[PDB]
Amino acid sequence: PPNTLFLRLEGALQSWGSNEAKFALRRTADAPTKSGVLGLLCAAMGIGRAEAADSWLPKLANLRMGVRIDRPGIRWWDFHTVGAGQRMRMAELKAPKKPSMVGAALAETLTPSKVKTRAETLLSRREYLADASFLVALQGEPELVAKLSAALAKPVWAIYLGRKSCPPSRPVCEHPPGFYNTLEEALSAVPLQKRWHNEPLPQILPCVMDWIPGYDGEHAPDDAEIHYDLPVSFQPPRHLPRFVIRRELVVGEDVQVSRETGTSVWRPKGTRADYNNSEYKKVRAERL
Amino acid sequence: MLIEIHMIQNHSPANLNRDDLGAPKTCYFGGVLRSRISSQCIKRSIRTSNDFKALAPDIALCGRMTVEAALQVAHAISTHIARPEIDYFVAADDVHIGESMFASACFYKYFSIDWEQLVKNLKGDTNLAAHTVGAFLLAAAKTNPSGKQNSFAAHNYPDGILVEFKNSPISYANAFVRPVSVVKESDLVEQSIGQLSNYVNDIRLGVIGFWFSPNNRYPLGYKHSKLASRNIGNLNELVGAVLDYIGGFKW
Amino acid sequence: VMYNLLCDNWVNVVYLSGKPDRISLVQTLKDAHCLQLAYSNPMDRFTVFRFLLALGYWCFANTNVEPEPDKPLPVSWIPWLEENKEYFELFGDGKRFFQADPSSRIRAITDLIHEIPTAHNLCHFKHVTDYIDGLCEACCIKGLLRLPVFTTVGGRGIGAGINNTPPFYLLWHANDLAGMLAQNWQPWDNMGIPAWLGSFQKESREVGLLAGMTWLPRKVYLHDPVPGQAACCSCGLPSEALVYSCSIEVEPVPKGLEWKDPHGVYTDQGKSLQSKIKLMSNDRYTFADRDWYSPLFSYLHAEGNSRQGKLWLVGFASDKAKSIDIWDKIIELEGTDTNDELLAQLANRATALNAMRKKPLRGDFKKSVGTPQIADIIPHAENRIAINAGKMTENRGYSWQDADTEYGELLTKVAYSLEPAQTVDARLKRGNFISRKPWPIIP
Ligand SMILES: [Mg+2]
Repeated sequence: PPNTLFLRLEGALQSWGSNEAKFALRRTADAPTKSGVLGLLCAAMGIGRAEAADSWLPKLANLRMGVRIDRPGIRWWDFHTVGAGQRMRMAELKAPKKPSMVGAALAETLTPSKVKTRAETLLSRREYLADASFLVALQGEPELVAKLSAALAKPVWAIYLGRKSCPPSRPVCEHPPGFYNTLEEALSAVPLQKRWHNEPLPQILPCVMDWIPGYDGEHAPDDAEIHYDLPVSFQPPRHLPRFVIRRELVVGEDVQVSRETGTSVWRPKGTRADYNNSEYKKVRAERL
Repeated sequence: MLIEIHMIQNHSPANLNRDDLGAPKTCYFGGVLRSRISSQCIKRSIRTSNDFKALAPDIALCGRMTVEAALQVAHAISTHIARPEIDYFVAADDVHIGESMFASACFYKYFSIDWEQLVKNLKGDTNLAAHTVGAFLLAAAKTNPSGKQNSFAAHNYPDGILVEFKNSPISYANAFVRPVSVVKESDLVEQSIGQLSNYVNDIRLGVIGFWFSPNNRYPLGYKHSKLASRNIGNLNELVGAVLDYIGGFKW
Repeated sequence: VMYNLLCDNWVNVVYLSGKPDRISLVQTLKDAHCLQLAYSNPMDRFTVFRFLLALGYWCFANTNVEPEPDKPLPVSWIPWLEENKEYFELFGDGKRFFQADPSSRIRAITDLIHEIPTAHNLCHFKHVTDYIDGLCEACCIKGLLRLPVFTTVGGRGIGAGINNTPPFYLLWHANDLAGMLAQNWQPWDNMGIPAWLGSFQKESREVGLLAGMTWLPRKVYLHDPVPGQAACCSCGLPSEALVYSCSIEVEPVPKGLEWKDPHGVYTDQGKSLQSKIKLMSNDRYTFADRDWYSPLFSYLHAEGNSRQGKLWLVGFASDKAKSIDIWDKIIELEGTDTNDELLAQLANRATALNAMRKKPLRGDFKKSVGTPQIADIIPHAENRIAINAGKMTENRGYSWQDADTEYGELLTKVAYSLEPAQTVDARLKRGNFISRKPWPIIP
């Protein structure tokens, strides 16, 4: 039975936010995050934000994760404005007479007229990756893999690429599950697809993997980094650190290249019939 | 189920969305630069419009402050290479040369609607959801962003719409990896529609859909192919067909 | 009711085996070499390390044992902190940690945290409401540690902290807590009295290290926690009774007060050197990326000099009482000399990028924004260039001309959009356009 499942993340625009976004400047990571993938799987299966934290996120946390960067996108920035021609909500509230009551007790007395608004325009800048493709392999129990593949075949809710304005360009369940021993073999099994006949093709594909602890102990190596993308909750968000390593695969020996398998340019139809074709002479004789 | 809407629309020289420096918004695709119209402009262009004002609706479709909106709008992208242009202007006195930016492009737009979410947000009502879907289709067909419209009266209408009922969400941006090059025996919109046709001619070889063009001006498929289940020349008839397929409601 | 920083768990760490945990100060000093400090926000990762460094300085001053490299922390440090258990308390009627006497200026506990909106701030990216959601004890401790380093002006009648505008913060990085403590150990002859000790006094001129590192520009009380079953709005941990309100008063900084921060970066005139990031591109600014090249000429010539290691940079942009952004970076430095002119040119690159952007496509016009398409491609080129930051700083194999190559492909792509013609004039114009690059300007 298969033990790993594959996901393809491709689109015109996508974003995977990083921990360095606490203000109106929202940046993105170079590779898809574990939290984003787990949230996509939860949305596909149909678990809400308050239910995922109960015995659905711990189960998916045990899965091993690895991403292969087929083609990387270009970092692009978008200027975003909020609330022009309207009023924005403020967080200011009247101080209580005594500190005895706060929170739920004071929330029951909240009224629509108690809130305060101000006429302003919020400014922000947001980062996206343009023309990027990623392959994610998740390894673990076979029953969970089968359930995830079945859910991904028909999603309960709409699935996007980190932000709701980023719909996929290719099906997420393009590659069927298989059986492999290590993440490297699973990532090398799926081939690499071209889009048209003559285009630049990367000679070396980077890959970002989780770091297996190996035997008991085995302190992390000196090239291991800390990523704060282990999901614990979604409302309110809560993330934990994890160790991540980077490797590479050189195409032509471990990753193959697929053909075009299609037509790009449309072009009009065919005029200019032939006066030497036998069919033309036959139909001309018949018409005569 | 999910209802997906694909639109192809050509716009006259205008500036419908610009950045802090006053230039039209852009993006990178297919190894080239393309024009872009932001998603939060098309939204708030379809929304807050007088035409769209036709269990509180307009919140189930687009939420506000765990409403879980059922409408998804993507970023409008161009089918060719971006061609920004600069206009030089001066101001008279009737008693200093400035420059402005403008561009013209053909855009592909993608919308998605989740029927089950719309029904659940309406507390079981099913006729109201169908009415909302029809109203949204009519509003999206006949609305444009209110940018520099007083100086660029760009009020063009879409030249082609496709409605699909696929099992999984997917966009056809990959049909425009190669930018469209205009030839003498065709035009830009026709070539874009042909490129779209040669992306559903495939896929199926290696669901149903409704195609709409004004008075059958541009037919999907440059042949007698059955790539479209029905071809309709009227917007109201397209709305009626979609309404029927949703489960048999009358517009 | 009762909470002690030596017993209760408030320090978030990750063990080198790969297990996240929340431990106490005593256990943090016990292990100190099998774990790293784990914090999403660089601010906390900096203030917790500063607090640990101050505690180590105090323990060394009162014990006279230094931390040996590649070894556990000194044992005798632990009993001393056990003796002074009365000075580390968060509540109760008596001595309070980093707090003062109660007042009547009641404020919800959200101004201690910059990223969570409060008062007049707009609650769009973080849905919060005052006196409705609060913080846990660990977040209160983490927000009390931000006062000496990250306090800005309050508008009218309220001043900044000891360092005025919060400047860049540059230090050294290691893969374990003991290593980080051992690479920034430099003590002084005069230490002073720390704030967590008895009532701090401004007294006379001169400051020292312990007093300066723990300067408190505000008085806070931290009234009490109120029972409930809510969740913290900072970490998201599902917890029990939180605090909601406190009292804050302003302490002015007396004139004079000769102080030089061990980690801060200063300008030629003695003013603080701060990050220059903004959300918009005005006439005198072009948004590219993190400005990692700004606190380099000052650091590598005044304090820190050339030294093999990992330089950790923390930058926090601000404008009056408004927060903008925070970022961090790590640069691998070998410590191979320095060139004054090249380092000065590197320290002034935002002006070069602005000059490159402002050049119009043709002609010369007053008040012209200039080629906005270049600003769309500048951030990607800056991000690509920033990878070889260590080699660019020391000019080992990377140079300004080497980094100038990254713009070629993007400018070639832009030229097709700018000149979409199949004529000779368009091709010549594209050839002229391709050869644009920033020019180094030293003053
Ligand atoms: Mg907390």
